[PDB]
Amino acid sequence: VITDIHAREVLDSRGNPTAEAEVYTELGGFGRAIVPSGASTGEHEAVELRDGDKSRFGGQGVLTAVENVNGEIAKAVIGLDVTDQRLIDQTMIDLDGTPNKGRLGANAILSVSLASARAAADELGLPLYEYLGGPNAHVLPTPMMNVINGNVDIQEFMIMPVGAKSLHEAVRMGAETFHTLKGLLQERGESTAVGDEGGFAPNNEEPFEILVEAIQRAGYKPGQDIAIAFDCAASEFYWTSLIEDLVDKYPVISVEDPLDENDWEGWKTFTERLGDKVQIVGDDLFVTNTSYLEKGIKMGVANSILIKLNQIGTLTETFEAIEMAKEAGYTAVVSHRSGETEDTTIADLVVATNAGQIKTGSMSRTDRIAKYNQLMRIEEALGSTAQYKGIHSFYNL
Amino acid sequence: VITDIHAREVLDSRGNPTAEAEVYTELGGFGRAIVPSGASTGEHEAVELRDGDKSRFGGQGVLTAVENVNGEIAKAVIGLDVTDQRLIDQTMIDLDGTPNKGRLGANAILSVSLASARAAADELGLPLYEYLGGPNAHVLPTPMMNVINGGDNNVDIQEFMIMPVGAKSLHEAVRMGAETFHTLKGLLQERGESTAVGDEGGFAPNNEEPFEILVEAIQRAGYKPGQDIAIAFDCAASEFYWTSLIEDLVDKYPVISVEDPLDENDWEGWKTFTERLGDKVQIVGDDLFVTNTSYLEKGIKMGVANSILIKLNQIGTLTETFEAIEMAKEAGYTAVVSHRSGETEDTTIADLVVATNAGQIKTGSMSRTDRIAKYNQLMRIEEALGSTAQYKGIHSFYNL
Ligand SMILES: [Cl-]
Ligand SMILES: [Mg+2]
Ligand SMILES: [Mg+2]
Repeated sequence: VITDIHAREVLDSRGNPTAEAEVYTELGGFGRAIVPSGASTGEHEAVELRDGDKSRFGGQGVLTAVENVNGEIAKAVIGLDVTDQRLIDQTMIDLDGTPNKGRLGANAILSVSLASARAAADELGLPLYEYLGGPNAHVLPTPMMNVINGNVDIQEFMIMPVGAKSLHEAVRMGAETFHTLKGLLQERGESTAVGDEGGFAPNNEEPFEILVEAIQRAGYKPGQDIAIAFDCAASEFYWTSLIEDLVDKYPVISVEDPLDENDWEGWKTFTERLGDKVQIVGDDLFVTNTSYLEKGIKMGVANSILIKLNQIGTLTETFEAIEMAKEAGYTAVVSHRSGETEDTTIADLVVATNAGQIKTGSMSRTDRIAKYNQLMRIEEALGSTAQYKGIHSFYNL
Repeated sequence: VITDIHAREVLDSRGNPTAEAEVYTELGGFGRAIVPSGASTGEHEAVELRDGDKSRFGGQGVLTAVENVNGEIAKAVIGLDVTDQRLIDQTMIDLDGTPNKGRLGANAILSVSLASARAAADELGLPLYEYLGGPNAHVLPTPMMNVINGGDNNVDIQEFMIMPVGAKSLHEAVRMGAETFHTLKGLLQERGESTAVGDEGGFAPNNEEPFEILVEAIQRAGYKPGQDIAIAFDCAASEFYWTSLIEDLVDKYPVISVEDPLDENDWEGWKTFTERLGDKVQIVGDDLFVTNTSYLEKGIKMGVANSILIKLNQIGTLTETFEAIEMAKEAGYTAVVSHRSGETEDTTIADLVVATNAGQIKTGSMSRTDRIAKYNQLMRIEEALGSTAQYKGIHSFYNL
């Protein structure tokens, strides 16, 4: 039984306010969770509640969402069993009463949702991934790391160690390649300062050449050892054949949001042509919402979904999106937001669900690195029972 | 009693390997600590042990330091009482047998040192700052925030910092800093400058200019330069090795602190610098003192500097770090608890700085979780303290 719930305002990796919640149980269980925040939010994402007080953080305060936790949510949830995740989440969903969590705030709700799962794992004496996924939680994710950013139209250029035999090796290959890329950029007189996700933004096809060169320089085989993924996020500058040229030219394994978030017909066309060649990920298209994913499955749109906890607002609804995707033969790529925190929940979440892929940033900034560190702790704990799939994560192909 | 000790190789904020250690106790206490790593390491720092296997992380692995913990250190420390910090640290110091901890590695030793203190706090049911400092741990630090850099441009000085000396709480200090940081960001955006960040979360656009830019950002954020937000800077002069020049910057701008303005081995130069400027500015020894009581003692006797930058991994143990802090205080010197440019998700320095009531912290700009995690922990600590908390701001500077 949950005995107390407390929220506070802390800062994310961009120095912007976000919500942190703590849950206490009768047995002495403790869980603390922090909610990340996007900058390129899709228009159909769950409501992130901001104060709009221009005298605090330019109106980016989350004191209201925090008070919604400390008041209404605390009253509604205290007394529930900490292990009753679905009841806890549905209770908050009903309490809000709006489809997009706009009354209480998705950031208020998710903070409690995650802190509850953590408190439950704590009081059971289980690591988070074991509690969330059960005895067969064992698959470590093949990570796509955002090393080059976009001047440039495409938003994220990623390396993905599909040839690694463990997560540890995947992390080392990524780090070595990142630092090779860093040296490469330094030669060409580019800045080695980093964007929000830890990657570089030097001054659409050029980054593909740069990635291949960096991979080769680090002593790895492009395609076999390290492949390329990218997120167009085309909603920000709103063609299929240009994408397909890139795909056939370069060792690309995944492409995300290659078309606008509301262009359902164009997506279906895209998927028909390229669905056999590459992973096609919907991000702004699906917004971690089962109602949107269901539509795409019926239309044969995409073959993958980017899973973002705060796009939907509860751990339960996130489980439901991941499982719906799996049953449709879609991969579920568990994802960070561009505004991250010291919270590492997504690492445990992706192993718990055996999703097989993660998108949690480049090889710099602790807001990304902490996730990779946790994944390594998880792999160590799993020992011989662990599994890293690499290219075999792509059951959608 | 400590029953188990385990170490592993994890990654820092630059994507470089570092040591993480865990300590388990008989009562079921648990502690986990991670060791930071510097880029501009002073030559007299304790030894950071690296593998040198160029087939792994370009030779930056720390598997040896990790194995040193899992083997030798674990055998020497397991069975010791977890609350016996001084004995635990001395046991490791003697076990290594070398003055610079070059045999086992300072990174191996510090990882266990800090994890022990955490495991002790955990089994006692105490927050870390409470365990480390006792019932009068209550002072939140005035933070100096590295928002502009110069350590690839025409600027020789390494860190350009804002410091909310006019805030009434740490929460306010953090907000003032973040608002100013974001004001600064828009300003660089206006001038066609990049908004990408360096290792510590500050901007690196393309010596006087950063001071003028900082003053402008402070003003645009709606704060008063000097009274509300002052300027501090770290030249790190050693990395590129004058008093009247420095005194021009100090007299021209609302500067409250300057760090390593001279070379790490120029004690005579430092002495005359302090003679000139010691009355109107904080003078911080970083590479000069390397968190080492032997170096600080020499500085104190010669009348060199009036402040020391406190870095745990510069000396290798929590105990020796406590000793540097107390020696500094007793000499009328301030102790600025500090991060390294290579940080982790570990937030020990936040609890350490409150535990010792040091009054100042240097833990980075207002971006990157490697910095922000510390500011978050300080806010958690301030909320916990409640009415018993104290933020000193400009009054942290008892050396002036
Ligand atoms: Cl920086
Ligand atoms: Mg996207
Ligand atoms: Mg320094």
